[PDB]
Amino acid sequence: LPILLDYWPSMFGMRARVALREKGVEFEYREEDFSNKSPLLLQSNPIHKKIPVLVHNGKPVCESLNVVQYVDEAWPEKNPFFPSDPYGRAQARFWADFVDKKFTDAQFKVWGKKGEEQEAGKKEFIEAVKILESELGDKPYFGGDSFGYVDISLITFSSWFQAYEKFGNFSIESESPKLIAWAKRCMEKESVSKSLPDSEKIVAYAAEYRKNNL
Amino acid sequence: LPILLDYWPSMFGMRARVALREKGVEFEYREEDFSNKSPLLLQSNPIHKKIPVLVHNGKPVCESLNVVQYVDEAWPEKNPFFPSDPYGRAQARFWADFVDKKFTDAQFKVWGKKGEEQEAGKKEFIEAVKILESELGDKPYFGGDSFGYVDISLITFSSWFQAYEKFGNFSIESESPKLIAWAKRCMEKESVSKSLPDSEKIVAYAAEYRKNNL
Amino acid sequence: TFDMNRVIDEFDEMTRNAHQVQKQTLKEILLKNQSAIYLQNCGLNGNATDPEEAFKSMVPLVTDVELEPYIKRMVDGDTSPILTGHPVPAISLSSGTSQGRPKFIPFTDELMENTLQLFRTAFAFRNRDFPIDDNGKALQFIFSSKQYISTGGVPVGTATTNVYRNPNFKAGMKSITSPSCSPDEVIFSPDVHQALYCHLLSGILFRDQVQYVFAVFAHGLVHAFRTFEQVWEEIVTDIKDGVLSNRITVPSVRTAMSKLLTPNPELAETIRTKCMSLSNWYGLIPALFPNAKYVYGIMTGSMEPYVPKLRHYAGDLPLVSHDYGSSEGWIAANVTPRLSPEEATFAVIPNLGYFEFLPVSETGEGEEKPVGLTQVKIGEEYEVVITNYAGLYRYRLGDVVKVIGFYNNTPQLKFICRRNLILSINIDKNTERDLQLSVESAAKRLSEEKIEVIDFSSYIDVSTDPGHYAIFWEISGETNEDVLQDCCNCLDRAFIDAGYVSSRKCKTIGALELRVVAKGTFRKIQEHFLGLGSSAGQFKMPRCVKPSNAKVLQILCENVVSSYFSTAF
Ligand SMILES: Nc1ncnc2c1ncn2[C@@H]1O[C@H](COP(=O)(O)OP(=O)(O)OP(=O)(O)O)[C@@H](O)[C@H]1O
Ligand SMILES: N[C@@H](CCC(=O)N[C@@H](CS)C(=O)NCC(=O)O)C(=O)O
Ligand SMILES: N[C@@H](CCC(=O)N[C@@H](CS)C(=O)NCC(=O)O)C(=O)O
Ligand SMILES: CC/C=C\C[C@H]1C(=O)CC[C@@H]1CC(=O)O
Ligand SMILES: CC(C)[C@H](N)C(=O)O
Repeated sequence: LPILLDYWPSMFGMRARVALREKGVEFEYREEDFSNKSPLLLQSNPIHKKIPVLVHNGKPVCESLNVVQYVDEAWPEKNPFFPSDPYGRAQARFWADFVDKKFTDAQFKVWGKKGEEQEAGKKEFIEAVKILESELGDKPYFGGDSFGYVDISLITFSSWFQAYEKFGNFSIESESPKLIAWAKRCMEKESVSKSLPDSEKIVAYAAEYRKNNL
Repeated sequence: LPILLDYWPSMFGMRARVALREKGVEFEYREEDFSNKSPLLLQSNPIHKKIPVLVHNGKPVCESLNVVQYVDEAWPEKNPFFPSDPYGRAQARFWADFVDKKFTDAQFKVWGKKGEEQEAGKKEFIEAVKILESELGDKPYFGGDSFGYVDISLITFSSWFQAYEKFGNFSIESESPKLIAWAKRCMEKESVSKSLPDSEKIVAYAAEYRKNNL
Repeated sequence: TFDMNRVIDEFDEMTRNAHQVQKQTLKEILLKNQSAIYLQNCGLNGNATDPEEAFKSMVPLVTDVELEPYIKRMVDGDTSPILTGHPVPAISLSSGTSQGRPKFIPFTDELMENTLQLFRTAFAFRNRDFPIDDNGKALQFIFSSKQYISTGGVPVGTATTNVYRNPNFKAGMKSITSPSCSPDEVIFSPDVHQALYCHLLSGILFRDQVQYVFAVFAHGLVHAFRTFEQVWEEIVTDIKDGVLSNRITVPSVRTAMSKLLTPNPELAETIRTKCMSLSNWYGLIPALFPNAKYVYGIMTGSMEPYVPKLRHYAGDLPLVSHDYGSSEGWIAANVTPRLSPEEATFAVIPNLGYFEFLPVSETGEGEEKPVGLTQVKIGEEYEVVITNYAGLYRYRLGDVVKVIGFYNNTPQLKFICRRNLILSINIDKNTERDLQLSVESAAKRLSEEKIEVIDFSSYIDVSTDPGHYAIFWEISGETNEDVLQDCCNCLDRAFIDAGYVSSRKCKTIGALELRVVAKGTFRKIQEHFLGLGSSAGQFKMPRCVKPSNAKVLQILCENVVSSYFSTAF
């Protein structure tokens, strides 16, 4: 069974879990201690030592989105993540990168930082949610007629919407009910109903991180 | 007629030009004055306002790696950059992500910055070219048995090698030769032998950048 | 002592004595050489009374492959004598190939004698036609900056270097040439591309006294001027402040030039003004040296296409064609140099060797035996066969020439040849396609610099353990080493076959050496070859050297503008 090296509060890790559960692939979950990384994490990824990593066919797949595309490519039989056309997947990749960078940067500035950068990060986050909300025009999902690619890429941040609502002191529902609710629709799915850890745990965790580093 | 919004020293614009020429497309190049980003570009990406931008069917295609796989999917009959297997594709994308991060920033450090920043960037690019050298191992290329996806992705950096060698006052070949070596091997493909500008000029651009910011 | 009337008279008498001089030439060659082991197998002892008949009926014709082991024997540690005789002070290679592989030819002082004399006589005849000032100078894009030593401790050499570095070249040529502008060291700088930049500079340096523009070839003159089109502004920059371009790095030439420079701003105004006035640079040579009476060089046969680019450079300046011969043998001299190149013909000088001609008059080819030199037929085409002090005895060079006319009793020859071509299977390969592809792959790293590679060559060094390969390259400008080292790696990586892989990865064949050479090396090879006595079919330059090719070989070592052992591997 495919082995996932993952971190329970990590959104990207959640991305990998989401792809496998959305598909129907059965696997074994592994929790790593980045304090004491297992020989499998060190032997799969001798460079970055990051997660997630999927070991399938005795072959490792590192990085979260790379893993998602690996899952869609490995299992092109039932639930297709991307549209058929080059351009649709194209827009999907463009968007996956956008959520992956500026959205992730802004959010990271929301939960892991203080002061001026937090305010800046907040303004950036609300504009970023605005751009997401606008791109969808008002789209149920993001990557296909069903649950899609960057739906998977962004949904894991829905487990952190609570953390941002609390630390950033903003309502992404009052200002963008559509995105939070996009997430809460996606929440009816087991891929989101079982993979994204409780928001309470994440909230306490990000705060606890805030405790450890100054 | 595919319209490309390109910049003469854009390693990324080069990723696009090399990708399209590699495939077998006849297309048009437009040089950009980023001081005056053109009306079609401001509509292609009104926020990033970044190139390369290939326009097909009146539909703007953005981001270099995105653009090259766009290249693959746009004419799927002759020159594929990936191999047949999903894992091979995952490996190529993985390495693509590799070229995009520490490698790009490290070079950016070697020719864009000096002193304390510089040395860190220098050990960074030597380390990157080393892991790089290890994964090249023996293959004529990278992404398949022939000219690949990533081949396109990192080859374009090899006209800046001269700039790195001089501001760095290094010689990246005695520490890792098979790489630049593979690079002038990759220059024999008509895709890059006509898309890439002269290195003395590139060096001069790096020199202009340096003279402006000391 | 060079004088005009006496030498031309002696020359006329000599050419009327063509048959006698030729036969006696045979006699002096063999009395010099009764001992050759090649001859023992033919049955020779000399003298007697049926000598020419004996040599023609007893000595078999020979090819490059057959002559190869013997002169090879002379070169490699067996410093021993064989085809002519004495271990020679230098050795040659021949254009076209010997079964794709290399061919050696002996050098002796006689060839130098032939050199001063043909130049002496020809200069007298041309100075007769293009009288110079005895106190001027000339533009000679002549070079001989390189000298290699064969693996046996023996010198192996090109025509040029052997001439120019000869103990008799300076004093002997002092009287029959207008003094060279470049210091001999510049001529022999370890960087002839930078030195060519210097030559252009030196010739340009004494223009008012400059009497002729010289290159053996149209190819060289053309290369020089297209180069000038590229670098004139730079030339202005270097000359003006009394400081040369940072492009020049070799200390001997740099030191000499520094001995030659002080800051001078006015003249720049002049050069820029005139140089911008021309129409696509037509007639530059008369422009640079307004009083030159001529452009001198080999203009016929394969040089004919470059005469126009050159004519364009030369404008209306009369074009005078140079004579015909080589270290493998001197054949003809133009004694009526005023004739234009299309119609130019060169007359044979009789004591430089003993020559025989095979007619193509049957069909293609034809089984006719050789007939005598003055027995040759007017307007017909024959192949030149050579017997001289160059290890050549009734040797088939493989080139066809046509007799246009006679100067007194000596024949007038014409060359519409280009390649002495049929080919055979090699060993200094690495398929010619693989090698050309190799330079092509590595060279574009140079192309990143707006520079194109004009020519290349190679060598196998087996004095060394493990032995190694040497790649030779001629490029359009001075550049940095890091890109060049990268190139050597590419040549190595361009030898795509599985075999080379097996060797160098195994290290039992040593790291390839890219010894990068300067401008005019391959120009030097071409310049020697077309002038070589026979007929213009002398331009397929052999690409890689087995330890049996020497013309390129002398021009191998000293101008290692750089030379390296791969840091890879
Ligand atoms: N065509 C020619 N050009 C220049 N020098 C020539 C030529 N022919 C004969 N020589 C003369 O030969 C003598 C030197 O050239 P040389 O004979 O050394 O080289 P080599 O070892 O025989 O063989 P090669 O020139 O073909 O490489 C010199 O006097 C030289 O002038
Ligand atoms: N592209 C990678 C980078 C992500 C990253 O850095 N992830 C964290 C997990 S949240 C990690 O692996 N950190 C390694 C560490 O703790 O040193 C991904 O998306 O997984
Ligand atoms: N990953 C991007 C990097 C592109 C990038 O940073 N481009 C710069 C060129 S250095 C740019 O367009 N900058 C806009 C500007 O500086 O005006 C790509 O591959 O295109
Ligand atoms: C006797 C001539 C000695 C060297 C001759 C060389 C020159 O300097 C002019 C070319 C000539 C080569 C050639 O004609 O064979
Ligand atoms: C004298 C000289 C330039 C000779 N023709 C050579 O190139 O070897």
